[PDB]
Amino acid sequence: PIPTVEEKWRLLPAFLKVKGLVKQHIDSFNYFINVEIKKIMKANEKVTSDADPMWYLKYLNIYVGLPDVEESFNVTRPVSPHECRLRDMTYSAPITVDIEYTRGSQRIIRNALPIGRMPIMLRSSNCVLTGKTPAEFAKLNECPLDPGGYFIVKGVEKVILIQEQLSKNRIIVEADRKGAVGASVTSSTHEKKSRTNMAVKQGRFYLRHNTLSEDIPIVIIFKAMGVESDQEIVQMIGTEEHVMAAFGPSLEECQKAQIFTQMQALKYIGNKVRRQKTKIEEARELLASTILTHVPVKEFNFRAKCIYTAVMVRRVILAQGDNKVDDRDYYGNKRLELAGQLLSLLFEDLFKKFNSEMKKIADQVIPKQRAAQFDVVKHMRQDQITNGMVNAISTGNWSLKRFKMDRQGVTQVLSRLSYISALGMMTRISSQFEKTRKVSGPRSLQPSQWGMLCPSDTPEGEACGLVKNLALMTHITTDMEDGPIVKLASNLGVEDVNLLCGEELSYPNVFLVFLNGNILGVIRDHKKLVNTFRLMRRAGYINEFVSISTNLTDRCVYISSDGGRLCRPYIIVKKQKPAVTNKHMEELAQGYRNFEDFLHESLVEYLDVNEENDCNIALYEHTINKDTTHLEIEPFTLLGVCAGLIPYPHHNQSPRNTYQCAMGKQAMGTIGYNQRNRIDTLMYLLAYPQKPMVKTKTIELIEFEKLPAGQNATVAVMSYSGYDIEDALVLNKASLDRGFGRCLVYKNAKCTLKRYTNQTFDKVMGPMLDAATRKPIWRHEILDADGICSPGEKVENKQVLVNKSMPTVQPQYKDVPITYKGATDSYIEKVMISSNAEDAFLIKMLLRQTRRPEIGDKFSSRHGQKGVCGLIVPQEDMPFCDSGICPDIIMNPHGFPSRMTVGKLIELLAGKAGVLDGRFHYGTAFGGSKVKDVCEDLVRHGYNYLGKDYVTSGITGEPLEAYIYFGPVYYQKLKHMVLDKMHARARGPRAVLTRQPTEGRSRDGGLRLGEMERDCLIGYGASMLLLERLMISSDAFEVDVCGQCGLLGYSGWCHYCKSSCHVSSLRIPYACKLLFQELQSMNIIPRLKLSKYNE
Amino acid sequence: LILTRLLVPPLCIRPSVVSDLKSGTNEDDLTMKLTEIIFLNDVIKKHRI
Amino acid sequence: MIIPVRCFTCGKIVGNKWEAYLGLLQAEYTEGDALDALGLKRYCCRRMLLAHVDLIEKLLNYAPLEK
Amino acid sequence: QQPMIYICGECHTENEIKSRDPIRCRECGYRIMYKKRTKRLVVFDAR
Ligand SMILES: [Zn+2]
Ligand SMILES: [Zn+2]
Ligand SMILES: [Zn+2]
Repeated sequence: PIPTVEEKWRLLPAFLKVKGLVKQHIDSFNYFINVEIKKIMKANEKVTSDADPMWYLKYLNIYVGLPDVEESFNVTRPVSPHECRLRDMTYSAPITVDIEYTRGSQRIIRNALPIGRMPIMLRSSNCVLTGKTPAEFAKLNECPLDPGGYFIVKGVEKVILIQEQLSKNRIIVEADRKGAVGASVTSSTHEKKSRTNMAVKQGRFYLRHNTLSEDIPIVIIFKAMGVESDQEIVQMIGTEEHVMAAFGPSLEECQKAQIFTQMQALKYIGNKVRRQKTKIEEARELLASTILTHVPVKEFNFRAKCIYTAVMVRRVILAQGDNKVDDRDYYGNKRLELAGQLLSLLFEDLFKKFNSEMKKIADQVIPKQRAAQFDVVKHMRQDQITNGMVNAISTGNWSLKRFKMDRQGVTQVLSRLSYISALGMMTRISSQFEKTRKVSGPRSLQPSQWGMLCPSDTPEGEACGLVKNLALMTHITTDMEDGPIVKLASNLGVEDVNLLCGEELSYPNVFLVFLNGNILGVIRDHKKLVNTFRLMRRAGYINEFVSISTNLTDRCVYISSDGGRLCRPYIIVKKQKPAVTNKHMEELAQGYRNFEDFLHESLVEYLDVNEENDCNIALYEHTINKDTTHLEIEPFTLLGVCAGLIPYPHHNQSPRNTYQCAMGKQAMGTIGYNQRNRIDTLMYLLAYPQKPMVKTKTIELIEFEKLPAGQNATVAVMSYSGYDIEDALVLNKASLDRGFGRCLVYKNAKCTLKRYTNQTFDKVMGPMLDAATRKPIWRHEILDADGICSPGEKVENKQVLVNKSMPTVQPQYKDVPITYKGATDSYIEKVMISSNAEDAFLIKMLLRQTRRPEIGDKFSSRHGQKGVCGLIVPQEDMPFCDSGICPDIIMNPHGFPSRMTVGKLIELLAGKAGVLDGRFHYGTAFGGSKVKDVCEDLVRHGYNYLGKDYVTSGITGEPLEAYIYFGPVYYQKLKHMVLDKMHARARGPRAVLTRQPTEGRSRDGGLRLGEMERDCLIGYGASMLLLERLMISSDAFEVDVCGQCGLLGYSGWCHYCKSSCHVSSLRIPYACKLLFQELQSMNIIPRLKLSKYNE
Repeated sequence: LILTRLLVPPLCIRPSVVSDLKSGTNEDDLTMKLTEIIFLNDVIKKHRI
Repeated sequence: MIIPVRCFTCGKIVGNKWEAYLGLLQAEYTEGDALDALGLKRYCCRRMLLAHVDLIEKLLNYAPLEK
Repeated sequence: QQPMIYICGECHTENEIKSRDPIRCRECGYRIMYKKRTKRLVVFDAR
């Protein structure tokens, strides 16, 4: 036995209270509008003209205020998010900057100059929705359970997906069709990205770059960098007999070419390179800060560049000849990008564009001037910045020419289908890889990710791993500095690289220091180094988000401090024992000694993906050994948000787990606390949501019991008459009539109307009365006297909602009344009339439709088991067992072995035991309750111990031989009903370009018949049916052709030969004649040859 | 093999579209290119005289 | 939203004890004890009151009020 | 005929819009209005 502490499960709520699930999306923005907004400001602060050096601009300070709206004139009032969501406005706040401009002779400092607007998060620090109370949240018409984190642009909710990319400032060694190849990608703080690569062929190294035309030997670059003696080159490369035999060809090639001085080397580089100032100067500037930008040069010293290139050559030498390669699927190097850095680049580009634009408008007005004073405030606009930001957020196409980058599909509409789909959208992460079938590694589950990305959470279909979600315990590191770090490193006793020579780095005891892809220097006794660094990090002087690891194969220590890394808190162990004791958790239960105090007392610590590579972690406390360094807090944290709704995930299979994770966001339910006030395009509601009996701790962590999307129902696993096919499940008519599974659909209909540049306006006719009675016409029946429909009425098919009359050019108006399109008859809930930001009238209407479950609906069991309805079974059937309880939904026992789902039976058992006892049972992953203490509790009441009951059939009236599995199960209703997935078309609209049915079921179109089914018709041998339903019912046209000269005539008359004798008619589909008449513009004349079919 | 006489296709091969949002008619791109070629043909004749 | 008037499986009226159940949970009673003292016998009409959420009360705070 | 009665969403005042005037409220400064319920006879089924 070992002392166990069953109290570390309360550390996770305390850690989630400060940050975690969705708060990091807001911290990425709050740190951005407080640091990076000032960073770009101090980047571009002074701009000067070119006409005369007397005019100049300066910036004092910049900041962003509170969300405000500019109404009719000189009226700034605080706006609410729901107000913008209902008026289709945009949630933005102005940016107040302090500018200084020198006009005439004196200097002017105009404070509080507005230059534009900028969107604000829903739960940011500058917004109103922060630090409030639920009573005050209800006064603003906003759900308090809304996690937020999205953008409101033109009355839609847009979320920016986190995107993963490869790390910069690093050396990669890959393998291709020829052999091994090394590469280095560099990107500094300024706008210049480079990608150099060293290739090996027939034992000769070559360097390739984007600006270089042909390959140049590495020894030439060495001699050009500044090292003259060839001995020092090999000395820097490596002091070994086998690395010198592989460097012989390069040495003899450098000796063959007449290159022995630095000037000759630079001349050769200038002759080789092509750029579209002599050759020596351009060759020197090309090697200074062009190929490698992440390595700064003080004046002209290439010593550090030489050392880096020597380490790269040694790496590519040690790689070649062995079976060691570096892979890109490793997540220790892959970095994440939030919405902060994208906004940073966008704002920097927009600010530079705005500074360069006004510089160009005020340069040709000073020479050709008519006054003595020139004010820059009058020649200023604040519309470009706002328009650019709004368009970049709405469209989602990040196009930056200064960075030379184009990205599409970054922002997506926030799915408001359910409460889980809305939160799960914030945790979605997309990859930069395209839809490639060939790639399988990155899609496959990687051993690197452990507790950072949920394995089960992934979409089923084409994207089988490209889309991933975060875990419960996950934190993204922000940006920091490196001054104190390098200072402490130099104080520890790290030697400078400029002191030692090339032969020392080859020594095994010698170790190199790497910091964000930069060689810090040489150090001995790296173990004491790492120990002291970790002690200083645990102390509190250095920030906690600093990663340090060691590599013995490469013999170097890596120090990672850049922003965008993955880390999760781990409990520290002290040589046989966790530092966390019971007295430390009793204080946390009391209310003191929070996560911050625990991190300040050296109790827990964050570790990176590469940092945990050099340590031993124990799962439980009984597994803790003498080599373990860190301890897992909770093992059920590995599962994701959508995976926390599955009872007993370890009992279920991974395909079923993935299916249930995919279907959890598809189930309909309650959206929030204000669902009747919000007016979205499509919304689904349930009637009476029940509470899950066997809930999970993750359910309580997110408070899913307050907005459930399912219902509990009695299930009996047994076969029925004829409708228990593999997924077909039957329903109970009496329960359906009582109201089990009643759903509601809500559709939005919005109509905007504005003015024009002339005096032409719009108007609404309204009701139309006849001469017989004083009642409205059948067309405008729901129309009221004003001109809009009244709420609380019923609209049938082909009914006018609102009368819209638009001027054609006193002016003649054309009537375009919007008509409701639907199969069933909807109902009117409410009508909202408001004004937009462009002084335009906007009328919104919400149409409700209550539906009931019928044959053809899709239901799920929250266990990866989806099924369509069978037959509706009445109440005379559904035999009772002993008391008179009828099965609500009969389940088929033939699909259980195929799916291999054992968690369903345990779920049913635990639910029955709970509903009998009267307390909810926990079913969390890697724990919960067993089947031994629950089986003995089901006996006290009087039922059978596991699942069996005596059932007497109701159809015949005799007892059943075998026993039936009865119990309550949590079911959920999904979308894709039979009423919407049902359409037919016989004769409707067609296209004008080609006479064929239109695409889509909303435009009354038909179905497509491709070659997939045409090959099946050909294999049979039927040709009349193939031409009947590809030519007769698709497109049939009569065309006249001449036999002498094949051409298209008209009314049996040719215009080329001028003869009426030679003429005939044929049946040709419109597509063929279309192609024949379209190919004539390519200087091609299709001449047909008519032959006698009879003879 | 050298283009000297341009062949105008039928008008029924190039339908025009109309949008009922700001009274906007848009012809086919083929028609726009044909009417742009005609404007480039007479500027050479007028430049000659 | 609101407690169903009748049960889904059998059809017993369980919508007349929700207020009694609420008043019984504040008089130092057990969930099972209160459910057995209310009148429920089996688990057919017992899950309607045990596992039931009340959202109409949260929906009345957003309801229009006269002033 | 009869003035079209409209209700606000912040103060719930029964006001009326005359013709082509700025759509707002005369009591508060809220710029969104709602509509009343119809006074006709609607048929519903209790099945
Ligand atoms: Zn002819
Ligand atoms: Zn019942
Ligand atoms: Zn009002």
